[PDB]
Amino acid sequence: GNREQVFPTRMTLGLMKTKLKGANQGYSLLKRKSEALTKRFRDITKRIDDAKQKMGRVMQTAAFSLAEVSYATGENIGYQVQESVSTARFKVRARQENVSGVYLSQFESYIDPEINDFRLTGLGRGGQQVQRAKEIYSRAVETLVELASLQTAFIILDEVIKVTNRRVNAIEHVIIPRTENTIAYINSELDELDREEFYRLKKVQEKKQNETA
Amino acid sequence: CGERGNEMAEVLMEFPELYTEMSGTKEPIMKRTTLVANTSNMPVAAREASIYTGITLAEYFRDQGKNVSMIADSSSRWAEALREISGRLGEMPADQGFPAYLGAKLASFYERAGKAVALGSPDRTGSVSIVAAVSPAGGDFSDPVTTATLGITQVFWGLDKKLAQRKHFPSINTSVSYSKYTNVLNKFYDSNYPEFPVLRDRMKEILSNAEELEQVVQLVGKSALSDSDKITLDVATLIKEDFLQQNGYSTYDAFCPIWKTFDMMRAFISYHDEAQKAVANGANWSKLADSTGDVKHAVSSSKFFEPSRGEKEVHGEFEKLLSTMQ
Amino acid sequence: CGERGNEMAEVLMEFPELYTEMSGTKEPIMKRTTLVANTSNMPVAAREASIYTGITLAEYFRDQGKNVSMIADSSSRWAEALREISGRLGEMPADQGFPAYLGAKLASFYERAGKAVALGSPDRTGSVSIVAAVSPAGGDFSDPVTTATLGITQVFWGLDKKLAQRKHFPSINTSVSYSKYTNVLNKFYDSNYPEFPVLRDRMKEILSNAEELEQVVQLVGKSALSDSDKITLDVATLIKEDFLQQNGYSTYDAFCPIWKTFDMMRAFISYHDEAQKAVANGANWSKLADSTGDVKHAVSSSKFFEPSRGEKEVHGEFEKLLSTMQERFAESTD
Amino acid sequence: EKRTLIAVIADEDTTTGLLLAGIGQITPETQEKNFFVYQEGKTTKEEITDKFNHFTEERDDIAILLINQHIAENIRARVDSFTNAFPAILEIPSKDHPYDPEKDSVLKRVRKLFG
Repeated sequence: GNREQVFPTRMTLGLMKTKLKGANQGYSLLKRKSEALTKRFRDITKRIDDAKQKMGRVMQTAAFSLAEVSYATGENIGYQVQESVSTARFKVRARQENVSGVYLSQFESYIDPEINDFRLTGLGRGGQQVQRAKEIYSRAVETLVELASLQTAFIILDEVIKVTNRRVNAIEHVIIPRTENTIAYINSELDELDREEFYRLKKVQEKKQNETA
Repeated sequence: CGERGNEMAEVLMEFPELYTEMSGTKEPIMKRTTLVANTSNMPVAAREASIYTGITLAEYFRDQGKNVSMIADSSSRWAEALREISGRLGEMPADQGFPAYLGAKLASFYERAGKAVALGSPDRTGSVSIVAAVSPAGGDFSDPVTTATLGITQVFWGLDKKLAQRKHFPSINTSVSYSKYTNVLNKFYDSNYPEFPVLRDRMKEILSNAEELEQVVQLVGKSALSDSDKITLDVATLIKEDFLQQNGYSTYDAFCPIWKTFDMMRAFISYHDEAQKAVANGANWSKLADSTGDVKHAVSSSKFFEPSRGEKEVHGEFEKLLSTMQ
Repeated sequence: CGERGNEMAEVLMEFPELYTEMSGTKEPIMKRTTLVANTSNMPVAAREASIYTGITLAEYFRDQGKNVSMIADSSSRWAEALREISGRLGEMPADQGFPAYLGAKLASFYERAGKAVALGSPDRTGSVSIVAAVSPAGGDFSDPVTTATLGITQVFWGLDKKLAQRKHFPSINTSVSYSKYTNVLNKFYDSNYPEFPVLRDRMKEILSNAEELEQVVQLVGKSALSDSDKITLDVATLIKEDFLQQNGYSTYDAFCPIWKTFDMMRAFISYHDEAQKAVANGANWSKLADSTGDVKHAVSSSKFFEPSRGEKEVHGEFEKLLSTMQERFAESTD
Repeated sequence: EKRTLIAVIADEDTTTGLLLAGIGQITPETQEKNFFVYQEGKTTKEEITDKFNHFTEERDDIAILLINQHIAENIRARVDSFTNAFPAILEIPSKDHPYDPEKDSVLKRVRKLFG
């Protein structure tokens, strides 16, 4: 079949044998890497669904029930908090976890006090009105960041497994067969050269012995 | 024996300009070095009388209590001369036209080397080393001459053409080269450098692992390896490019005394051990390489120490390198 | 030389029915051809003779101020005949059993080609072009005959069996094939088709870029490829399918005159340039190809123009093709 | 750190309140506020897609998108066609509309392979 265009020599034969051995053991290496990443991918796909369910049934129940207005608080403003725009907070820090040998770009909660805004103590309503946004919404955004950590863990891992499986297929279906064909061709050509030299030597020996002896 | 006449002219030009303090004072290496120039344009039958003359001179000087070294460049040109005489002489050729007695001739030549007590008094002991360069037809080590010599000789410094093209010198093939004198030299090392055999074995192991591993990396990439495997590859690359590679035409690496070799070997093996421990107990080799970049640089630059400041001034690397890190 | 009797039967049957205009009037090409047949089952030792006969006849006609082409099909058979005679003689075999004097014989035989001034008077100039088919054993170009011939000859039309099995004909391997006469031909082109060498080099560059991109794709797939790379691969496929591939047993592609070849190169390179220009100006290659499939089909079908329709008519329709392609590529990219 | 910002495409009930109590709404040196009011029946769908591109591709500081279903359903093609990793688009329920786990892009992908 398809083979590398190289000239048959014993050095090239040994080089191709070494390349084939390296290809086989690298194929096994990438196979193991793919299986590990696939197990972790199963786990991440389960936990991402679980996190999505929990966020879906925590966001509306607690975070979206803000009591800063109107009847539950001393003010009836639906966008009073937006008047206090300032430096962002409740932020995430993308961590570099050793997931399965590769390093992901997952995230972790690293909130900061920001401008220390609030839905009360100046927003008309009292402290009890800001309890929802102050605490339940903070927990909701923390959960959202934790879920985004499983979103980017899933995307990166899916990409990595796709690449690794493509490379395993390339090794076992394109590179290894090509190297084996090259080895077979080199072996056949070297056997042909050996036969030629052997029979030329035999002809010389027979001529000498049976004509000049 | 059957070589260039510009390589016997360069020896006649450099050896007088090169000196040896083995006598206590710098004396031209040519003062103790004689030559047996018989180039290739010169009669093929005198390539045989060139090898006899050389070994007989070494045996004569060994018989005076001296430790002589016969350097026979090349043994394959003397075998070709016997193949050219035999062919014109009528008797049956062997595997590649060589006579059936080529192996016997080579064995008889190499059996003239050795350590011996000289005949007659005063009682003296001498030695004749033989360093025979073989020139396999096409670089193939399966040749009759190469196979016979490998059967006879005890040390095999097989050279690699690929390494010589990168200008990696000496281009010694560590995969196939062997030394059968490592066992006896134990005593010498036990008397001068006890760690030397163990360090040598460790470096052989590291080089073999990296040889087997670079083949994998060439196909699957370096990022698919373990941190331990990546440390092994980096250590082996450092060894090859800074310890094994030795510019023979410089001032710092024209000669490398055994104490310097041992110190560099200890430094490289200690660097490997430090990396393997740092990753074994928990660390990221990818970042640690940047963190310890200067320690790696110092280990690499150990090559550049001038041997002129002999022994214990260069031995500052015992602390300025093995205590500046590791 | 050492080839099928049936190949000589079809030449004899067909050449009387094929006509040429070199003299100004339609006349069978058989009127200006000679055949020297030593079939594979004819005496082997005669193969050499046949070759030496052919060239001599060719030389004779070169002495008359004619331009002769002598076709040696195949020279590997002459080499094999020499090998058989050498074996019967008990001579020392060279590479692959051939005689040690094979390369010298081939070189001497090929030196008999050339453009020359005849010996006598009145002054007249002729030429002999040797075109030799080589039949490497096993299809391997490491064959001693191939190795000697490539050392001797100046043009290397190397054929790929993987192309032939696909019915891609001619199966010229564009990676290995070479011509060393491209430099001396510049004069001719500068007088007749001035931008012919530029287009030839553009086509070769496109083909080489595609060959390397395909090595990349085979392992990595057609992803992470710039739209320019996609255009290069697509247009190289177009060239391979509809320019380098010529059905020699059709009414339109049996013969492609140099002017039709030049116009086809112009059309294909114009397609490539328009696509590159459109994509470089923000166009998306997939959508653009979907929109200009009609232009692609016209460029690919350019090969069906009958050369018998005349140079003027075919050139006029090629100009229409170029103008339509420019207009459509302008329309499809605003 | 290289990328830290939180971005919210939600009605006033969410972007203004709730997480905004601890997340803020403004950048250190920008007035874009990494948010869109998305007035019911006022903000254009084309403008909604423009804002999605703004907060996903036009500026790099945004570490997460947190988008309500109201925009997502109308912006379905754009968010489905977005396959990068950094902005980590996250769909949320808003007002009365629940999660609907058969609509959002990421969970669609998850069910597509392997379950």
